[PDB]
Amino acid sequence: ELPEDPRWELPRDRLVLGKPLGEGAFGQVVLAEAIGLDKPNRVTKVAVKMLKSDATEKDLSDLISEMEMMKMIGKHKNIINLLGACTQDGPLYVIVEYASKGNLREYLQARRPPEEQLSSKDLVSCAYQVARGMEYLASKKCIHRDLAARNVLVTEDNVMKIADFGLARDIHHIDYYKKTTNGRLPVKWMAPEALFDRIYTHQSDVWSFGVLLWEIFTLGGSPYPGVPVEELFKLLKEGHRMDKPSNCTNELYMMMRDCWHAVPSQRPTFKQLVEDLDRIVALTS
Ligand SMILES: Cn1cc(-c2cnc3cnn(S(=O)(=O)c4cnc5ccc(Cl)nn45)c3c2)cn1
Repeated sequence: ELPEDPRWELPRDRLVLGKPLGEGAFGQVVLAEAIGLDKPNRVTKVAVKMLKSDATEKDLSDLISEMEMMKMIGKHKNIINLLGACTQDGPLYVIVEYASKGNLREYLQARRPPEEQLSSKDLVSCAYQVARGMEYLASKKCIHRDLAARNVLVTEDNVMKIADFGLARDIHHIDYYKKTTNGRLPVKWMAPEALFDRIYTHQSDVWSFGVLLWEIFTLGGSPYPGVPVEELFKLLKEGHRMDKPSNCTNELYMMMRDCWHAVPSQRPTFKQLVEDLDRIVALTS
């Protein structure tokens, strides 16, 4: 039913399927070992995405689109890269790079003081990598639409990788009240113009990066804790802006505030942010 693509196909018997990964939150995803991706007698830990049992024609369409998006966008150090696929004679498998330390929010929380604590340079370095991944995605004209620490994955070598940048999402079907599996409301990462007017741009992604920065320097803090949807609307209509996190230089809080500029055109680009974080890293102890 699915067209062959020898650029990416891997025979099913090269994939030893392992434990479920996301508890279901991010689609049907399992750890797996791939024999001879590159090198034919080496195994590589990878993550594999497939369709659930009760999956519609629309569900299959979506997974294909995401795979094809990964094909077009090309490779970068700081994004989750496509590695291969099994599309013939069985269920669609999309093989992607595996991030053994989980998402950036959990990785930060697991390293709060009362597992080793992260230095100031480590935290600014985390932000630089995430902005590098976003700079690359933007240069390829990709808009994430849901950039947050929960969608940054951390590899065994502490490499930050943006995840889920290729998902198919009908923005006019978002459940504003729907909560993450952690209990937070994704609307708290959306730029006002995206939330109120359904207008998604590279500039709204930069707003979301500002919130992500706030997550880094609170070591996994929760934005607007206790604030339900309707009151978030009020706070944004009134121009509310989160407070400076403790142990956060005034410079890095100005970056946050600059990302949260009321006027989208006045926010910095990811290209700008990368240049600035690069400089700030070189100057952090
Ligand atoms: C399609 N795709 C799947 C992975 C992938 C790679 N390595 C791991 C390790 N754990 N998990 S995870 O439990 O499912 C999880 C925890 N937080 C998140 C946020 C976003 C996503 Cl996609 N998954 N996730 C992984 C998922 C990359 N691309």
